[PDB]
Amino acid sequence: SGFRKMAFPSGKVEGCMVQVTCGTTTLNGLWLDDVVYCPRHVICTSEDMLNPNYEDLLIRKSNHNFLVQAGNVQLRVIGHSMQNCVLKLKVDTANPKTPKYKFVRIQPGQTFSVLACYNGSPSGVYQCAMRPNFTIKGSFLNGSCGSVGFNIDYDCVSFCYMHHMELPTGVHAGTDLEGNFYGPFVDRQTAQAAGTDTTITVNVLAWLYAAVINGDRWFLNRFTTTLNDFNLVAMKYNYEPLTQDHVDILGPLSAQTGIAVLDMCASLKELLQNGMNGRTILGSALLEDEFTPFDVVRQCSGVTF
Amino acid sequence: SGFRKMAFPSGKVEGCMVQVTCGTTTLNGLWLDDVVYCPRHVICTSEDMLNPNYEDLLIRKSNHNFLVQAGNVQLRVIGHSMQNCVLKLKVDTANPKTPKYKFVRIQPGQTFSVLACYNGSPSGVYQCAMRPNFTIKGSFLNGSCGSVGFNIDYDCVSFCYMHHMELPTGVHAGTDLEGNFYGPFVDRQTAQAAGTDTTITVNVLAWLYAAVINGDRWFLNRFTTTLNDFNLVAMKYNYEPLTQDHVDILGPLSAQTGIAVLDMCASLKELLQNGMNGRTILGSALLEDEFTPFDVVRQCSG
Ligand SMILES: O=C(Nc1cncc2ccccc12)[C@]1(O)CCOc2ccc(Cl)cc21
Ligand SMILES: O=C(Nc1cncc2ccccc12)[C@]1(O)CCOc2ccc(Cl)cc21
Repeated sequence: SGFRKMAFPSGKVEGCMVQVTCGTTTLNGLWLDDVVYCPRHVICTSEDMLNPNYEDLLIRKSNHNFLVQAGNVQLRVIGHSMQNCVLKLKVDTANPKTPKYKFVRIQPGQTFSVLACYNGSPSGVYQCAMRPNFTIKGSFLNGSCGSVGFNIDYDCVSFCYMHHMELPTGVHAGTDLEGNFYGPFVDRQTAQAAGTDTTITVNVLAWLYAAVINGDRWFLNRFTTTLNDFNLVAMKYNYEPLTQDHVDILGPLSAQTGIAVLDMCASLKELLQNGMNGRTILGSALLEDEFTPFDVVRQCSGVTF
Repeated sequence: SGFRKMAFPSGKVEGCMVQVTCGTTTLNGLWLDDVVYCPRHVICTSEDMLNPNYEDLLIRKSNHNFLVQAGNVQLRVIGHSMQNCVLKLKVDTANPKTPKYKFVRIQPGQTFSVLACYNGSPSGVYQCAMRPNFTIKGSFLNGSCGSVGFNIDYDCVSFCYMHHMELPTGVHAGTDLEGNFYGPFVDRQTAQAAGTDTTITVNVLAWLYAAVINGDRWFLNRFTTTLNDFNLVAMKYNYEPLTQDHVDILGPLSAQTGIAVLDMCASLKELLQNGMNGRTILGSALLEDEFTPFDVVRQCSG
């Protein structure tokens, strides 16, 4: 029993964290094979960050300008190239701790674990969701840039995020491991604002199934709804529309608990229109949306890595 | 900015997780140097359930009865001994991934990361607090026994918990790494009940300081209180009494935010009286008590 926000074991990723220094800027890099990946803004000064020409800045850099440190060993940079907003530093040594990995771009609503680092040293691991507005509600201080988001599939690390910046509202923006930002963000010191956030509906439903699996049933009701009627109500409360794909992925939980997806949707509909009435679900007074249907199955069935 | 429930990176602990099998029971062990630590209840059969005599059961076991598996390598048990509720299996190989470590017994309110394992394989990492009633509100299925709780301050792993059992209410009980249980619990299937849980008051205050550091100030008020008046109100909401030690540990946060401890205590009294009025503090509609004063400083200041 029990339900917790659970991150993937971070060991396979800790073996890849290195420190990258360029001039006065120090941030984190991901050392996979003979390449170190890090945000390209490591090459920026104060004037540069305001209106940067990264192609122009990188062309002026030499390999000896980048100081890469893996533990207490300096790695020698033998090449540099840029792929979108990520800088790729070719090193002479292949990381012997390189796990089986893949670079994956995730969709909003999907979850992943974040290994927060400072000076190439991992300090914390937390689980979070890629918000529908493409920000992550992370916990990052200055120096955390280059920290990565990942999932583990069997024994394969799927790298899906690299931290680049903090928006004025305290939320965070970053890119996939190919340098493409999630969201309408740019890596420059400029007025940027995250769009209005919405609730990840399929995740709330998955978390309601986790509550039923844990014996919390007070919110269940006799009612069912149509997917269209549910979406009309949910959109009114800033909830993401639920697609047929979401109903399908919720199938195993629906079969395990004996509560159809549209039956759980009628409970969610009532929870939205009437509130929780001083009651809690899994010790929470708010509907949780950072557990996907796969996360709930993985936790309530004990899948190991 | 931002505030999250954050676990320590689990890598240093993953390299120590092994699978221990005795008869039909399979659980997890912690392989440090040439010793594998695991709950002693791995030696229990269906008859040694309510009233097992572990000294008697262990004496009947031979080294070849314990099957230790580290990945796809069977480790050879060359000795066995019991220290309280933990079994120590001496193996013929020192774990090369053994980190710098220490065994630490924690107090209620202390937080730690849990590496939940099944069959010696880590499946997730989450963050816990030792509840004032000595249970932990974990997430564990059958087979999770032997999973460990830890803190990583600097290069050193402080092992503070080993999972042994699930109480009838879904909460969990375990021991430190010397086999001493936290709480009035025994490793028997006899009727056991956790005492009524209470909120870790010093941790809520630490979390309110984290919210102020993150710009959430709506709950602040012009009031201060005496420590005694605050404790009288808090106790009515099943909150732990706040001691002078707790006021002292909250000193740095009080200095950083400019809000005295007793001033924040008055804000906490008001929150207990009114509720949140549809507002959240750090994205939460309930007062969070699983962040210690030390966690808040580490996460907010660095
Ligand atoms: O956001 C940044 N860094 C941080 C990233 N995460 C969390 C933080 C928390 C506290 C301070 C800084 C943080 C910047 O390096 C600072 C200046 O503005 C930009 C603008 C664009 C870019 Cl791509 C980076 C940065
Ligand atoms: O609680 C146990 N195991 C579990 C431990 N964690 C989580 C679980 C979840 C679902 C079922 C079982 C769980 C026992 O091994 C069996 C039951 O009685 C006792 C009694 C005493 C002891 Cl020291 C262990 C156990």
